[PDB]
Amino acid sequence: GKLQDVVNQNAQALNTLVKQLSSNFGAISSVLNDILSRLDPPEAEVQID
Amino acid sequence: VRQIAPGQTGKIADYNYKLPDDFTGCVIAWNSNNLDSKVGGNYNYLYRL
Repeated sequence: GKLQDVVNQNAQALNTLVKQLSSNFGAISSVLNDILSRLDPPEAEVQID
Repeated sequence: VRQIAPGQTGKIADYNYKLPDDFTGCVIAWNSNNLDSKVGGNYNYLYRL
């Protein structure tokens, strides 16, 4: 178990880092490309920021 | 006159001149009805279509 936790505390902590890319944090959309499609530059930056 | 501001979009900022997003300065406008308007219509000043 001691070694099994070393592997399991890394992959689990690595999956959640990638999984954080699908959240919004308050923006209109999580994916960056769809933000640029339907937003003008000066208002999309505050969403991207 | 509202169209003169950084980042906007319209019949002037798109084709006449665009203020940059990082623009610094001031914009001044005032009334000139008694001088720039004549009975019948003034066609002296053009714009782009």
